[PDB]
Amino acid sequence: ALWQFNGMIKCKIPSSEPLLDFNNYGCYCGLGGSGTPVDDLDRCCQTHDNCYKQAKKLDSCKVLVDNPYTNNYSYSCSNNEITCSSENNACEAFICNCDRNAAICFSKVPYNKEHKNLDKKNC
Amino acid sequence: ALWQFNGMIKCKIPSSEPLLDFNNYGCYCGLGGSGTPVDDLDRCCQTHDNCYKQAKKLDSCKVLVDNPYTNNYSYSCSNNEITCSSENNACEAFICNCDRNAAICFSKVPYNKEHKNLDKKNC
Ligand SMILES: [Ca+2]
Ligand SMILES: [Ca+2]
Repeated sequence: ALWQFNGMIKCKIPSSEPLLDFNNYGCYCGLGGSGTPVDDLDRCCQTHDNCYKQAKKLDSCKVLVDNPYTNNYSYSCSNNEITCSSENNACEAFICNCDRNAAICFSKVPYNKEHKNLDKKNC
Repeated sequence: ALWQFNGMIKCKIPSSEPLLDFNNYGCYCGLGGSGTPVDDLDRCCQTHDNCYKQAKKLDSCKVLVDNPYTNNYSYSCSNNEITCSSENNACEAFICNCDRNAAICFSKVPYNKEHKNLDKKNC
């Protein structure tokens, strides 16, 4: 779910509030996403969107009435490392992995303030 | 909470259902507990009971209306290792630690079937 992803990002980037800093950035970071990523952070978001689209195709994911942003899973942050738990059932484990890769992606690319609240007509 | 503790035990002892195997064992494993522990597993339970009693004394724990068995926290099981998450606020982190020490204790001591559903008059 959205609250775990928020925690995963804070695990890698302790100085940020992800829901404020990364929401509505470029063409992909945020609800939906279309067009060409405007930069590397936006591209992290695009990969994350694709990952969630893949999860939806899974037989296991389609058995639970739960949106990826509400489907809770278990993970831990220890010494700024993210660990998805083995207690996670197949769907939740796929989602946890998507979220983990994105948090790490986010922390490795440049943040361009010019792309915050990007005019969706650039997409 | 009780469901995380159940998962922590299964993390260290994958062959068991903790709620069935360890509930009502000796004088301490289970709701309450008095008397002298009948063995080492029962003593793990006693330490766990004391840990939960300590948690209750904490200023931070006393601010939340939540029983230790309902107060959810975050942890992960990876390659049979338990890791309490840094996302845990003070109370939850104390409780997570109590639970982790007990799961590990459980997995290191003998299990005596004679003490299952011990007649509470031995306590
Ligand atoms: Ca998106
Ligand atoms: Ca007890």
